[PDB]
Amino acid sequence: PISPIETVPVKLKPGMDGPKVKQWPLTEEKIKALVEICTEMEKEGKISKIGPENPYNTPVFAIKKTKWRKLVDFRELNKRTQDFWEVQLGIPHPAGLKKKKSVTVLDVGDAYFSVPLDEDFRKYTAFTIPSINNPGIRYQYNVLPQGWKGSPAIFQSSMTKILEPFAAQNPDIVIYQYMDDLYVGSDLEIGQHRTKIEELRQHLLRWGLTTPDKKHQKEPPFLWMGYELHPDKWTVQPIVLPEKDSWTVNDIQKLVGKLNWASQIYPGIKVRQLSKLLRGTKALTEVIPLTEEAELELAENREILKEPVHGVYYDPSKDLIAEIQKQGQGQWTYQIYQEPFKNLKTGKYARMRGAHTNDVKQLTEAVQKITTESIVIWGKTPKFKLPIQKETWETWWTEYWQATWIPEWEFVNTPPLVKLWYQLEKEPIVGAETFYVDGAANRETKLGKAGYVTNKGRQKVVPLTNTTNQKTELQAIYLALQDSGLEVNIVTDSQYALGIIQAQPDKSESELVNQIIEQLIKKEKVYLAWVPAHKGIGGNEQVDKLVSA
Amino acid sequence: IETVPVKLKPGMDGPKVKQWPLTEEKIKALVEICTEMEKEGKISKIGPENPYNTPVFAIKKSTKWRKLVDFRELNKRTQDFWEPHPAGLKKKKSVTVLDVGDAYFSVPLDEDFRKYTAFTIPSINNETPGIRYQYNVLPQGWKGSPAIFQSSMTKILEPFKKQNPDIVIYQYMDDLYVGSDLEIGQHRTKIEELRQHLLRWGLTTPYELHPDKWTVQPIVLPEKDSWTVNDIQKLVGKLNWASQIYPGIKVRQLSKLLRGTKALTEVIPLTEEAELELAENREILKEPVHGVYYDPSKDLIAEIQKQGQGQWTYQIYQEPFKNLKTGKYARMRHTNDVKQLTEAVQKITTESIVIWGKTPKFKLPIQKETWETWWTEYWQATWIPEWEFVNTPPLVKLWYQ
Ligand SMILES: CCC(=O)n1c(=O)n(CCOc2ccccc2Oc2cccc3cc(C#N)ccc23)c2ccccc21
Ligand SMILES: [Mg+2]
Ligand SMILES: [Mg+2]
Repeated sequence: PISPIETVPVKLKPGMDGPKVKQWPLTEEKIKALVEICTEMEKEGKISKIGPENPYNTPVFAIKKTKWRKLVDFRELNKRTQDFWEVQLGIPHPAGLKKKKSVTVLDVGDAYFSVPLDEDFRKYTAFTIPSINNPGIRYQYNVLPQGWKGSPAIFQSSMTKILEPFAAQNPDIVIYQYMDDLYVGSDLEIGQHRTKIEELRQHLLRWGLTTPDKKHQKEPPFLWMGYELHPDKWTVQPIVLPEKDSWTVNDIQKLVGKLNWASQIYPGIKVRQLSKLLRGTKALTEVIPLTEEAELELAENREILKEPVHGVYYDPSKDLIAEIQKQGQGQWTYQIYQEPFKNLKTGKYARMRGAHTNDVKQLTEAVQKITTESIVIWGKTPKFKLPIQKETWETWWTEYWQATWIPEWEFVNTPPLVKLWYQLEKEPIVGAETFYVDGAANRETKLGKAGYVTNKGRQKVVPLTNTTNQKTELQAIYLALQDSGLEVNIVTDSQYALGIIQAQPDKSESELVNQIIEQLIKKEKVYLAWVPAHKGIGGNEQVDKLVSA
Repeated sequence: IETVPVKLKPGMDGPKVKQWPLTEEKIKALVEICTEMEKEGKISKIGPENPYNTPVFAIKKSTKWRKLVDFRELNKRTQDFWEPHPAGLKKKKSVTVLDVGDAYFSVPLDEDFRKYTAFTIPSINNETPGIRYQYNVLPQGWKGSPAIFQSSMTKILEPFKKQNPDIVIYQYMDDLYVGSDLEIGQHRTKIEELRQHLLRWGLTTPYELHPDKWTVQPIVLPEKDSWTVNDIQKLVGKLNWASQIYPGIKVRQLSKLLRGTKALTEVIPLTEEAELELAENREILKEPVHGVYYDPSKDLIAEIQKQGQGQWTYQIYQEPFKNLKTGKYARMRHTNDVKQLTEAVQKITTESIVIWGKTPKFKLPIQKETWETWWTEYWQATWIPEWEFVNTPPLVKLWYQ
């Protein structure tokens, strides 16, 4: 048990003293269980009886949930002890584990209780077994208490230092550490490996760390952190999408949770319409009525989850490869693999990063997400097989005002291909009618109008209810598209509307912009020009006076 | 051999910044570098009782790998301790940058402050919690290091400044800026004398600038043989923009040439009154702006626009429409947007150090994660400015073009 390991010095937060949380009375039966557990733990050196001078206390409890166990509420001591180097939050991803002929799982028993606790800090762990009479069996810890803030980081650290020696004289045995577990892999003879396991066991037993014997060592399949690890494959654990008549905010959060979890291996998971439902969200209790698109999305997810799927492990010897496919409006899906149909993992990307975007922008963002994830999981970036042609992407990233990093990729011709649905003109169009557009709205009555005046002498005003100056300026552009031929010059004074159209979106949150896009696609040539308002520039002044009167 | 006590600003704890994931290659390069630095006593491994952290990066300044520490957060949290600049440095004809950061590793760091220099070499795929170190000596990149070393630096440079009184020497973090009005060959000789002087006194040293040729680029108006309605509308819109900066600009005669409701491609003869108005507006743009004064208490801000074909415009200001400096960088293309932006940022920051002695806060036209992924691939400087990520496309591009 207790080890000859060096201790970590620990301090309380500056200006803070130890906890003095008084103890609550306990059932005579719980007082008895605590007395026999504490005498067994004092017997092992884990705790020690203390004099009456210790002014600190931490409440102690006993439950059986037979096997009575002692639980200590360290909340107050934790609030008072210094921060530590954050223990491992992220866990390894199954798709980044390197395949190994042999894998062993060691559970370290009573992990925390095997590591000593800084001497100067032990007085602050004091606890008291209650006396029915009130009397008072004061104790204090000599090892890492369970539930204390420092135990995970200090046990972690200690185990790293303990393992260093064996690792050095065994540089061919991979030893993952994670909580009170160790996962040991090797490419040796089941025999050699076993022997090396038994060595590590006895080495760890020399530092007070008990570990499991073959007859007690866990066996594959390994149910670990929501995964299923087989010798040659991995997948996620059973996902049960509930069936309910009514859905609360909380039910939807759990639902997109499980679906986000399933998307790392099940290709084609879509979650966007469902998470659209949680926009203002509010209380997790509010019933949120489902949209038809959220119903279809959920229904397509259940179809996908009907078939079992698995991922493979990593061979640092083979290339890393990523493919991306469009999965509907704004929804994308990707696979990462080394062998053409044996996926390391999958994922999705359905962010608009704005009210409006276009396919090429979203694909580039998808590639970005894949790049970041590849560096996390494998320490490198993959090769990209993408359904877009060089001319499409080169035209976009050259004309795009934002700096972009486009990897080296290979066009894979697998419809739907990513394309530019339209391209605005760069120079005014000869022979095309020139529409001077403007809109206006009353910021109080919310009423408004959109209108044009052209160079052929045509004028028009359409009325609008419940609108804003921004929306009418888009409606004026939409109106000029509606009433023009296949080639049209449009002149607006709206920096707002110009910015939206110049960005060349092909999908939007607003149906008006979606309508404008349909018109832009049906046109052959559109040129959009801008002029400062209220400067008496010809054509612009006529529509202003028109939509103003 | 004796340490200089270092403090953090009152009521402020050490840095706790996330270490960014790195490729296997950059991690391997950091382990090699840190193993050697640990053998030399410069860094020591730390235990779990140290909660602080500062990010580290593997860069190249360039065939061998170099370690770069992002002490931006620690510099903010100790600045009282490290917070003169000579106004003549921008006037000099040639200015050479010397990397003198290796001299910091001669000086031990205050033992009570070392824990704040903690950093982490990350693992791949969270296999290991990461390798932890702190600094035993003054680290490169910490603003406290040139401040503690300052007396030794004055002492070593005193003979050389005695010999060369007209030569300006400014230090900013790990670099020395050395300005002269001499001819280029005499300048590089004076630079080499200063190198050898530093080298024979135990300061190891591995950039020629010419601020005498910098300027706030004047607004430029098009010159065309034939103007369309569209060209006049662009012209009027750009002049209308500049009139927020230059008050005397008028567009009445130019916009009069468009009266009516005209086809955008219709050719408009540039009449006399309009041509005079345009000629007058070209003259007022040649003269500079007024009231644009630098304030040392306010943060410098840099905006940058992609112009295409390798060109990038930038403006440095502290208050909107009060540019202290404007500029246009070009790239003689193996190039890409990120390479050109990374380079422009370093050029702008160097220009800003020379002129005002501090780094500006950048508004970068790039997606955050793309910048965070690739910025080290072309970063050669030893400092790192603040930055944020923006869009602002509208017409800013064509007006500064
Ligand atoms: C190939 C045979 C086999 O059973 N497994 C296998 O190859 N992998 C992939 C490589 O994974 C490891 C490499 C070195 C150390 C341990 C490895 O296994 C694990 C890594 C990380 C976490 C683990 C958690 C558990 C649990 N519970 C078990 C093993 C882990 C395998 C991965 C898992 C299980 C079997 C194999
Ligand atoms: Mg208007
Ligand atoms: Mg770090």
